[PDB]
Amino acid sequence: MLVLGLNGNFSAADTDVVPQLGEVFFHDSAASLIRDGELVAAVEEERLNRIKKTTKFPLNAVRECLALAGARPEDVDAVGYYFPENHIDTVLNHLYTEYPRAPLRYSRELIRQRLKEGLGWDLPDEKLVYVPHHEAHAYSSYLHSGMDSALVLVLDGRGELHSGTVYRAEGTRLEKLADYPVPKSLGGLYLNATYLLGYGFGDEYKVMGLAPWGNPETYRDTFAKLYTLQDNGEYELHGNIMVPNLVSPLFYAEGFRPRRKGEPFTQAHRDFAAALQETVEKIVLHILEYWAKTSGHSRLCFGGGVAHNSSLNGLILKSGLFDEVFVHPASHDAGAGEGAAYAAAASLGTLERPGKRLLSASLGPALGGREQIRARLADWAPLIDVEFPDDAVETAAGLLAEGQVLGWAYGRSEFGPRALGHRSIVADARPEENRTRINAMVKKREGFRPFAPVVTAEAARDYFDLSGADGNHEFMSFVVPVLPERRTELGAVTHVDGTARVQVVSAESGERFHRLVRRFGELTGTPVLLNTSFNNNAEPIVQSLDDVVTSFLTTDLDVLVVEDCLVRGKASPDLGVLVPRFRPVTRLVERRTAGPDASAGAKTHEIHLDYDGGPSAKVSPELYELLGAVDGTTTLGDLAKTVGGLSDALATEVFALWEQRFLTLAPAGDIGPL
Amino acid sequence: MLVLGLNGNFSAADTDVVPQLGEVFFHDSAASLIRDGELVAAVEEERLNRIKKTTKFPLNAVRECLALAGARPEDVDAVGYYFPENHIDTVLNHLYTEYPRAPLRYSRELIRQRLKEGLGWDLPDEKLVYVPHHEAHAYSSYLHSGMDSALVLVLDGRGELHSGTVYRAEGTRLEKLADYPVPKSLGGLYLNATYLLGYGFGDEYKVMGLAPWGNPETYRDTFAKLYTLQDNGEYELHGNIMVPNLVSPLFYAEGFRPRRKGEPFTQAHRDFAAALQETVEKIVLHILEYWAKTSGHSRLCFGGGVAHNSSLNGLILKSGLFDEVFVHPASHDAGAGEGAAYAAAASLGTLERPGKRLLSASLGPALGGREQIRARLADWAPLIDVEFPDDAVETAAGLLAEGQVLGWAYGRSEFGPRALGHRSIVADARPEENRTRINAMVKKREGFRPFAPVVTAEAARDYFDLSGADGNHEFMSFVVPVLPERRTELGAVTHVDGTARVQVVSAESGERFHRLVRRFGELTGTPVLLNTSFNNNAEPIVQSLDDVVTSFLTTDLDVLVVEDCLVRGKASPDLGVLVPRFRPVTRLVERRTAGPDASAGAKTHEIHLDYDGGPSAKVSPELYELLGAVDGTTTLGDLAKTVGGLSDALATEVFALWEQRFLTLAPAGDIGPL
Ligand SMILES: COc1cc2cc(c1Cl)NC(=O)C[C@H](O)/C(C)=C/[C@H](C)[C@@H](O[C@](N)(O)OP(=O)(O)OC[C@H]1O[C@@H](n3cnc4c(N)ncnc43)[C@H](O)[C@@H]1O)CC(=O)[C@H](OC)/C=C/C=C(\C)C2
Ligand SMILES: COc1cc2cc(c1Cl)NC(=O)C[C@H](O)/C(C)=C/[C@H](C)[C@@H](OC(N)=O)CC(=O)[C@H](OC)/C=C/C=C(\C)C2
Ligand SMILES: Nc1ncnc2c1ncn2[C@@H]1O[C@H](COP(=O)(O)O)[C@@H](O)[C@H]1O
Ligand SMILES: [Fe+3]
Ligand SMILES: [Fe+3]
Repeated sequence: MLVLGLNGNFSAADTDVVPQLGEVFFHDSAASLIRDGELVAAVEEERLNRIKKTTKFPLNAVRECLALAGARPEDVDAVGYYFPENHIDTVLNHLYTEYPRAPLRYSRELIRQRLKEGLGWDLPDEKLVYVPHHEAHAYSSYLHSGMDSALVLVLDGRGELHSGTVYRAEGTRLEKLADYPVPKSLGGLYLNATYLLGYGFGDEYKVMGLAPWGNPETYRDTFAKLYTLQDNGEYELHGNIMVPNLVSPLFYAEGFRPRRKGEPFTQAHRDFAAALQETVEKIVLHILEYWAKTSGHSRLCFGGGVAHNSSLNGLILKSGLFDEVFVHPASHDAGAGEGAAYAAAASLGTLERPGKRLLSASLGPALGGREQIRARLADWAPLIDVEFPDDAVETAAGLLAEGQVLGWAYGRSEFGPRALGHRSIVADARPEENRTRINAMVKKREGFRPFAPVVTAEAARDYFDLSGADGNHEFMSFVVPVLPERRTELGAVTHVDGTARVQVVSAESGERFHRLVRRFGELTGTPVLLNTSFNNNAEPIVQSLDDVVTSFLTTDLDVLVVEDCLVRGKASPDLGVLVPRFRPVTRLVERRTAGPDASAGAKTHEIHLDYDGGPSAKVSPELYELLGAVDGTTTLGDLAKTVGGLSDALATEVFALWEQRFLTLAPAGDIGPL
Repeated sequence: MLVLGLNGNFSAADTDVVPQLGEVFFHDSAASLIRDGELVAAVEEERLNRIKKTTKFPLNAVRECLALAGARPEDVDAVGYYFPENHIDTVLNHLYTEYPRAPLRYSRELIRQRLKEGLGWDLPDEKLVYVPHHEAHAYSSYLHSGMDSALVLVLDGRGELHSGTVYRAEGTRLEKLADYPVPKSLGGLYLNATYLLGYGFGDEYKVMGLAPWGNPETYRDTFAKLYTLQDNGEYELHGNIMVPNLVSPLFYAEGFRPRRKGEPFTQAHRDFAAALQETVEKIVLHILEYWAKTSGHSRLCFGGGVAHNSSLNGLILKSGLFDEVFVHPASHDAGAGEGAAYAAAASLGTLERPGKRLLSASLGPALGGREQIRARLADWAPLIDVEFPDDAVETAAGLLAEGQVLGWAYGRSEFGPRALGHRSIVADARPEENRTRINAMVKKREGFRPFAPVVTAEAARDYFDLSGADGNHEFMSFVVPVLPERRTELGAVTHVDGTARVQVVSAESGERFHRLVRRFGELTGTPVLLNTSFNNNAEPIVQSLDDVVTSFLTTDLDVLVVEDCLVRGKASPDLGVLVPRFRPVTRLVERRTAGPDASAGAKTHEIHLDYDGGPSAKVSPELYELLGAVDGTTTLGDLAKTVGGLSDALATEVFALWEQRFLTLAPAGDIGPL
């Protein structure tokens, strides 16, 4: 029994179903493969097309999933989609009324077109199953819990009719208990408030991280105007008819001005975040307290995008409402896609289920075999120096104790937003200066941002306060207090309020990552490491070996440990041996506006990526003429000939374009099949 | 007292407040001037910046209005803006939260800045008066009716808080009787339905045009699901949580699918438009039946953009609910901008009321003086031939009876959407072929819509059924039955139901134009002409002299009468003397897209207009090189020399671009200070 789990929109690699399709119209595209109830493969399309939280159809991810499972498309019994058919089709239909050129292709046609043109797979109509959205979330969250009965809570932006559903799960049966309509959405509330801090969709956990720096008292009475707790677990949010945003009109009237990009985070900003955080905590806990005592369950599964609010999860844990809590590593809409497969397998036959609580998120493609990895690292030889230690884990521990910041890339990539020892960046967790530098030099982001620790399972309760319910900590789902006599020891990973979004790694969770953390602690006294996602500010988590090295070279990381190979930057790297390649979304433009006295303006030259919210950059005329000659095979050095050779001026410009990922730079060839 | 009335957004000429600012965000920019209670001058900014229904700050409109009154900016006693401050500032705030790079400038600052920069006008805060939107509409509609008391009804898409408001008006006193909340919007219902017909904002008149071709019984039980008539002149529209459109989800669920660009109108589309129109007729007559009885009033003013529904107005006339009915020539938001002037004067000093009933929309800038116009037509010599008849109206009547189709440009331009004898295209109205001949050829549009008759006040009732109430017909506000006997006589101007959007011209509403239609009737026994707006498919009604000549040369009209001059296109006109200039929104682009095997793809060259819904055209490499060298002074022929001279190929390419108004082409210099 082999079932595919789908979610996302239906856009091709180089265009969107409608021009400039908005970034929130079916986001976080992914594919999941379940076999005999076990999740054997899952990857988000963002990892393969390098567009954070992409809406494009997860074609690549279906191809990679089938590969990991050793299956051909003809082997797939059923395909599940994470939304009912009428609903996605009504929203497609709306987009078409706004774009009269766009042909009327609805989701069934478009799914079948993409699979057949992209994989040579005529999918039979009888094998395509559409699924209620919060039902898909529920299966995902609950089946992987290792629990045979639980209260299941789903909160996200919105399914087809509800912003929240409450379920009773017993064995493999889900039974709806309650639902909350769309205009009461808490993910809608959080995203609306996020826009006031100069952020956008995808940034909600940055706002979460800012919250502890603020005082929730300043704006408590203001947020109080926007919601009302009612009897028997109910609540309302209070809308307006001015703008499609629940928060900004009231705050404007009270003198709050939205932050601008580039501007610092004032104390009123920090307090806004703090009150918003408190608001959602008050509502969800109000919900949960009710349905805890009403349904009689002592175990909770929390899912939906809101369950990535690890601060909220830490409060649920410490509330005494439950004895166990479980959160899926992908509780946002990629997880809903996985659950759509369970639900599809349920409607065509009986539901085979996992036999154990999900402990590892390490479910995407791998980096490659030993010999193809050595072969590809030889292709980067003009740019990198490679050592091959006897015991790479032992070496890396030593380098981490010496204050090196390491890139760490092993095995299959993590499903979901957190990195957990397979696409990580790690450093000594003890020096407070490691927070300030890794924020400013490495990940190149805001100074208030916290960093998450990983601790061995054996030493966890030596450092953190895991008391209360038993939560799963293999995926940094819970914010947890650092024990007060440890907060100075752990300067980098102890947040401003003495909490940390902790990861407890074990031999069973991640044998190798646990070996590294164990040895570091043998060497230093402190079995705890800083562990942040391996990606710069312009890309999702690195996936392939070429992704890893590109990110290593364009980030200020000291050394890279990839599959037992020690990689370091060469002194004088040779950029010219790299082969430029346009992304399907790369565009080159020469533009002239109007000028003085109705003249033509002076030429300018930009490179930009053709999706909603994609970056832009001015380029020099020499670089513009170079990039126009890109054939995907000529190296950068021979391309530069046509503009008088790769000057140092040109290399630096290319390099900065490379950092922002406007086009692929990587040696000739590729690593090959895996 | 001198009061300026403003409406529209705050964008400058070349950019918008936020990038690609939606075309519905405070549209139909305009400026009006009142002095001692009289409307001295009013021009929509669309005529001056040449963008249909523009949202941009009406700076040119204000320069034109001040000069028309012989006034410095400093002379003005108050400025009135057609929306409350906190509402426009809350919408601006919402735009700013979605574009975190936009500086936080709200309306009071933006208004002062556009005036300080654009007119050197240091506007003191004391003088800026924001106005309730539906109050603005009502003042405009009622003070020009020449009525001394009336029931005032405003229906539009929405103001700050309502979509419909009912007023009692006595002299200068406005008293509010009733409101209808935003989600009951009939403008909204209408505009929603228009998107299902392949059309968009500003195409509502076309949907009205199509509805008689259709049978409302088909989709009548369907629309009945979307609304309910309730007691006491109340109605409910029934929404949905699927999409921001009232109509599309339910119609998708029954198999109605929207038409696409360039698709012919099917019988389903025809019937849809018929049921839509019947519905808003039902609801609006249900509102009016109640408020006519409850207020007891015999007179009705009607305003807000829904009042530009000529067919609905005709049902109000033919209902026996009122004696008089009045509709202002600019009942859409440009009229709310004038009414904002009046309300500012009332809030400050006292409100001086306009003398009599408005009879003439001729309120814009004029073409120029006889010496100026003659001189500028001399600059146009390489392209036209000019006769100076002794009696132009006399000659023009002859050609009309001979069968020529005439451009007719006199005096000041009409305020509001209808051309009424000052920027018109006139023709014999008797031959049915004249429909397709003028629509589907010279103006290059669509021919399902009949044309509009202008009849003399004297013969008016010998041709049309003006019975029922006493409506004002000086602005084509009412659709009325064509008398059955004259139906065959008037083939060009009579619909499938026998009705006609009637202009009734009198010696007092417009002298020159009355003489013209009388004389034509003495020469033919039919004192009815066809009257359409002087504009092709890519422009609003022409304004300037150069506007009028440009439009004549890029359409297939036979003759042009402009201020007693008879203008025809030369045998071989010399394009090369024209000086091309960029419009502030013109962009010239060389694009390269992604290509096969990750290469740099296709080098296309494009000209486009940078605004929401602006046209785009591909250009040849030679045009690209030519256009990029436009400097605002050098002629087209001299510019063409840098690419081998103005071939017939290039001149056709350039001409086709001129038809679509990507550029200004006109002789060197201007007409001068008008
Ligand atoms: C993302 O962010 C937001 C999004 C939205 C709202 C908001 C935000 Cl923040 N929030 C806000 O607050 C908006 C603010 O308020 C505003 C822009 C107000 C503008 C000034 C106002 O336009 C007015 N005042 O209605 O203009 P008017 O000329 O008098 O009439 C025009 C009407 O008349 C009908 N109509 C004409 N001709 C005929 C005929 N021949 N037959 C039958 N119907 C006809 C037309 O069909 C049309 O509906 C509102 C309006 O309608 C817009 O649609 C044009 C609404 C569009 C809906 C939205 C933008 C969703
Ligand atoms: C202009 O057209 C619109 C606009 C809007 C709504 C709709 C339509 Cl048509 N109507 C819909 O039905 C949208 C549909 O359901 C979608 C896209 C569901 C996705 C999978 C949601 O993803 C989840 N599961 O959270 C996305 C969100 O909620 C998101 O916040 C991330 C908030 C979005 C608010 C929006 C997009 C306002
Ligand atoms: N850390 C967070 N806190 C609160 N809400 C969040 C958080 N992350 C995502 N969301 C909301 O979850 C919604 C998306 O959920 P989903 O459909 O599962 O992808 C959006 O409304 C997000 O704003
Ligand atoms: Fe969801
Ligand atoms: Fe209006």
